[PDB]
Amino acid sequence: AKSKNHTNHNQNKKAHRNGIKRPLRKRHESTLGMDVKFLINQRYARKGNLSREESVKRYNERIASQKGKPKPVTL
Amino acid sequence: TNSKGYRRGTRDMFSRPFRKHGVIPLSTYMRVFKIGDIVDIKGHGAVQKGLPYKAYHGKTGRIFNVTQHAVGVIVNKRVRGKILAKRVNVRIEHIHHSKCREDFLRRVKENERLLKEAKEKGQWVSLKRQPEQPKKAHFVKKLEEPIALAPIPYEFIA
Amino acid sequence: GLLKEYEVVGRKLPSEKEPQTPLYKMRIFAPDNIVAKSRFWYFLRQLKKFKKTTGEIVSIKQVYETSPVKIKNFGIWLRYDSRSGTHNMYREYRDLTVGGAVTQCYRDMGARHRARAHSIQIIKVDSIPAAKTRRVHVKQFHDSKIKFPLVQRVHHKGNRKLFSFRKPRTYFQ
Amino acid sequence: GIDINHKYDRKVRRTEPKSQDVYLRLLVKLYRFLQRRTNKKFNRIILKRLFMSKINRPPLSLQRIARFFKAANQPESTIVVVGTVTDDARLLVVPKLTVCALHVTQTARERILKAGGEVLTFDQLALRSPTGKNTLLLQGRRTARTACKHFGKAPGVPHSHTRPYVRSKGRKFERARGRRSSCGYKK
Amino acid sequence: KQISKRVAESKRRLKKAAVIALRKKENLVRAEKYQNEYIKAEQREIKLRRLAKKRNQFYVPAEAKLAFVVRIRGINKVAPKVRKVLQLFRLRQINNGVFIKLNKATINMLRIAEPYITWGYPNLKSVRELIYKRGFVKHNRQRVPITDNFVIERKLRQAHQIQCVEDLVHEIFTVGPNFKYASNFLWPFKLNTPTGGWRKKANHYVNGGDFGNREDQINRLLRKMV
RNA sequence: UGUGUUUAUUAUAUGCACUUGUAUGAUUAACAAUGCGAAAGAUUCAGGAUACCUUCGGGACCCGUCUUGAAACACGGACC
RNA sequence: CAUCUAGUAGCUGGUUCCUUCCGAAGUUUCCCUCAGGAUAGCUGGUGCAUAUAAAUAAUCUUAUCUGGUAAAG
RNA sequence: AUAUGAAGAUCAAGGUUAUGAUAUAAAUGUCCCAGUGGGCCACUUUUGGUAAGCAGAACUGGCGCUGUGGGAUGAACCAAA
RNA sequence: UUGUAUACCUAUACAUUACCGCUAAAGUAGAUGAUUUAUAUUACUUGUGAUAUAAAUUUUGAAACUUUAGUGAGUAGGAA
Repeated sequence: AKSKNHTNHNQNKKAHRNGIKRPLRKRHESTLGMDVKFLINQRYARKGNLSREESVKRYNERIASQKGKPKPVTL
Repeated sequence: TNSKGYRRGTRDMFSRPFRKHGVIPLSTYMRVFKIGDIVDIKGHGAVQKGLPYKAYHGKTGRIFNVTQHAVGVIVNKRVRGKILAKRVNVRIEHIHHSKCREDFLRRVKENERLLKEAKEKGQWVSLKRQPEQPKKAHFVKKLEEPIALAPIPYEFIA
Repeated sequence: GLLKEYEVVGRKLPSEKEPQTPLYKMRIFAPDNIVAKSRFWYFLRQLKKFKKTTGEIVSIKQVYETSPVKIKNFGIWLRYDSRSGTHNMYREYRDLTVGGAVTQCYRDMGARHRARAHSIQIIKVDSIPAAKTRRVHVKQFHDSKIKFPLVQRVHHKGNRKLFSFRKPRTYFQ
Repeated sequence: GIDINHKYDRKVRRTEPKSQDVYLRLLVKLYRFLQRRTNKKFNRIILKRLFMSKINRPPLSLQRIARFFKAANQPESTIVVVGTVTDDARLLVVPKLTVCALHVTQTARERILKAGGEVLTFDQLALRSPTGKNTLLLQGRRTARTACKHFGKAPGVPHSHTRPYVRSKGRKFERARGRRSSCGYKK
Repeated sequence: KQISKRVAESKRRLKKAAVIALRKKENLVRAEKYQNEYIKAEQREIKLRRLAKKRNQFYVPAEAKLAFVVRIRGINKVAPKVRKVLQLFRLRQINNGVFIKLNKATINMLRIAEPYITWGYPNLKSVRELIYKRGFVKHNRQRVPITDNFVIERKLRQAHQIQCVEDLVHEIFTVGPNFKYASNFLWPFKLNTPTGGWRKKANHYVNGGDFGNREDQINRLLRKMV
C-alpha cells in the first residue's frame, strides 16, 4: 500500500540503447557567455582585414621603411 | 534521502592534504591559461570563492574563456544516459594544467624529427605506436652457478 | 589423468637495471604441460616475488622415469587442507614409475580424506629403499618369499551369455 | 543464436514514388535506365529526387534561378529543378535561361520565354544531357516552411526561439507568465 | 558497332586467359617460396635448441603471435564488458572462430572475455584446413565461399599483395604486415561442434578443461571442428 | 645481392579435326526389373488424420482475465 | 412514477480476421499527487543527408588527472 | 608605452595520418508517436529487524514478455533462446 | 560416498543441405530485317571479319523477371 519507490534498476540498460552519446565535435563552438570586451571590436579586428595579402605585403616594407619596430618593443 | 545541497559529501573532496595547509604558493596565480587549453579540476577548499560544484572535481575540460580571475572551462558530465558539455566558470586556484597531451605533443615533435632524417634512409620511418609485442626467441644462458636452486612448496606450521 | 613429472624453470625477465636473474627450477606433477605452467606459478608465488606477467617460463621438459621396470617404494611428503585443517602427511606407495606413485597418492587422499586435489601441495617424492620405509601396508611386500593365493576375476555382465547355462563357480577343485 | 538485428537493418528510404501520376513514373522508367546504364550521380540524384514528397521538393524562385546563374564559366548551362519554379515579381529583368523543371509555373513560363530561353521537361533533358553535362542542379530551401519554425519548444535555453502553436495574435494570447519578467519569469 | 565487337571481345578474351595463365604460374612459384620458408623455420628451431643444449644454455623459443579464438558459450546471461569484446572479435555465435594477433592490447581483451572463449596457437596445418575447408570471404558485405583464387585476388591484389590462397595462409600464419586485412577479409569460421565433444565448458582449461588458453591443444580441437 | 662452382626440382615452348572423360558453371546422372494410361469401364505402383473408426508409443492441466506470479481452493463461462 | 438522463466514474468487466516485421515499461521531476496524470526516458512509424578515407563512432593498450572504500593504523 | 602581446585573417614549409580490434550502415529530423510509470528473482555489497518465502537500497544478469534440454516436480537455477 | 578412466545417450544449440519468408545488395530492357547459335560464299593471315542463303528464344502485370548473401523468440504496443 506503500509499495516500492526509488530504483536505478534497468536504468543503464535503458540508457545504453540509443547509446551513451558523446555530444559532437565542432569546428565552430559558440562565443556567448564569453568575455565581451575580448569580443566586441575583435569583431573589428576581423573587420579591419579589408585586404590580407595585396595591400599587406606592401606593409612589410612600408614599416621596414622605418626599419621596423626592432628595438623599442622590449620593455 | 539527501544529496542536496551544494557542498555535501565534500568533507573529503575539499579537504586539504596533510600538512599542505595554510598559505597558497604563489605560482598558482602565475600560470597562463589561453583559450582552448586542456585543464583538470581539483578544487581548493581554502579558496571558498569560485569553487566548482562537486560533480566536476576530478574531471577535465578545455578552457573556452579567460576573464580577470577565472577561466570558463567546458567539461563533460554524463547526465544519464547522454553527455552534455557543461560550461563552468571556475577560479584559477581550482584549475590545473593537464599533462595528458604534452606527452602526445612530444611525439608530434618526434614524428617530424624522425621523418626529417628519414629523407636519407627512407623506411621504416615507424611513426605509429606499437603495443607490447610478445617477446622474442632468446638464449638465456645460465653460468650462473648451475641450477637447483630448486624451490619446493612449504610454509604452514605455526 | 595420469600425472607425469616436469622441470619448469623460471626467471623474472630482466629489466636492464638487473642483468641475469637467478633461475629457479621445480619438480611439477601435472596431467599436461599447460597445467604445469600454472603449478609453477602457484608454487613460486609462495617462494619468490615475480608473478606472471612479470616473469618468464624458461624450459619445461618432461622426465621420463629412469628405471621403469625396477620396483621401488615411493615416499611422498605432502601437505593438504582439510576442513579445519592444514596438515602434513608422509605417505608411502609402491610402484615402478614416480608419476605413477604421485597419481596413486592423489586418489588415496581423495578416498581416505576427501581432499579434492586443489588442496594438496607435494613437498618431496623419493625412492626410499627398504628398512627406511615405515608404513606397514608397504612393508607387507618387503619379504621374499611372498605367497598369497588369489581370489580375483572379471565375471562379465551380462556376458557373452546373459542367461547362462553353466554357473560361473568361483572356486574350482 | 547470433546478434542482434533491430534497425535500421531495414532502411527507410523510398524506392518508388508514392505517386500514381503516370507522367511521373514514366520519368522513373527513364532514370532507372539512365542511372543504371550511365552511372552518373547526376542521374541518381534526379531519380532519388523524383521519388520525393511535396516537402523535400520545395519551390524555387525565378529570381533565385536567375541568380544562381551567375556561376562563372557557365554561360550555356541548364537549370535543373526537380520541383517547381515560381515567378518572382521582385525581379525586373529575366535573363536568358534554360530551365528544366517538373512544374514550371505559368507566369514563370512566359517570363522565361519572352527573354527568351528554354523550359524543358526531364525527357527533353535526358536527350540533351544524358549525363547531366551543362547543368545547374538546384533545389529549394527545405526548411523555409512555416512548420519548421515550430520544431521544437521547451523554454529554458537561450537557443529556443521556436514558435508556439496559438490560435490568435495579440495580448491575451500566451504573453504573460513565462514571456514576461513581471509575470513569473522570462523563459 | 557489332562489326567491331568480335574485334574487341576476342583480344579481351585472349588477354584474359593470358592473365589467368600468368597468375597460375606465379602462384606455383609464389607458394613454393612460402612453403620453403616454413621448412627452414622449423629446422632452425630444431638447430637452435640443439645448439643451446651443447652450449650449456637455454633456448627460450618465441612467444606466440596468432591466437585462434573460438566462441564456446552462449548468447544469454552475458555481461556488457564481455559482450563487447565478443563483438570486437567478431564472435557472435557458438563455434565461431577468428584469427587474432597477440599484442598486449588484445590479450587483455582475451582475459576480459575468458570464460566464453577458448584460444591457443595454431599449426600451419590448422591454418590451411580452416581456410581450405571452412574459409569463406567477405565480398561487399556478403559471404562468398572460396571456390577459386579469383575471390581472394579480386579484392586484395591492387591494395595488398594477396592473390592465392597460400598468400592468405602466408600473411596469417607468419603474421605479416597486411594481417589486418588478411583476417578481416575472412568471415568468422563457422565451425562444426567437436567429435567427442567437450570437457566442461565452464572451468578453465587448466582446471579440468575448456575455456581460456589451451595453447597447443587448440590444434587437436580443430581436427574435430574442421 | 653477385657470380661461377655445381648438383637436384618445377614451369613455359601441345597446333588442327574428332570423342558417351571437370565446373554441368547449388551437377546426379546411368544399367536393369515390375507395371501396357482398355472404344464405355480393370489393373500395377506410390501417396493421402478426407470426418472418423481400430491399434500402439511419446507428448499433453482450462480457457478468458487482473496480476511480480493462474491449472489454481482468484473472478467469469451448462449448451447453441 | 416519469423526465432532466445515454447524469458522472482516476474504478471493475468486456472489446470481434490471418500472416509478416520491429519490440517496451514499472524510472525522473512535478501535482490535495500515493488504484491517477503531465513530464523526460524506453518504442514504433516515416523519412532525409552521406551504394557499377585522414568519415567517424564504441570495449582494451599507452599517457595523464581524479578518488579515501577494502586493507593498514 | 609593443598598432613582438592575445585572438583573428593570409601566404609559406612539412614521406608513410600517427595504439589495437570493430564496423551490427552510421548521421539527423519529425509524428513529442504508442504502451508504460504495482514490478519481481539471484550472485556480490548493504541498512533496518530476533527472524522471516520480511522491509529498504547499489551492481550486473534474469523472469515479466519465452518455448525447448537438464534439476522427478517448479517464473527466476544449469544449458540454450 | 570421494578421486579418476574410456565408451556411449541426449536439445528447438552448432555444422551442412532442401524449402518459406524477411532483410540487404546486384543485374536486364536498340524487336526496323534488335540480339544470338549452327551451317552454307568471299576479302584473305595461318585465321578471323563482312555480304548472302538454311530453325528457333525473347512485347519479363518496367508493381516484372533474373542473381547473390544473411537472417527468424515475443506480451503491452506500433506498422505493412
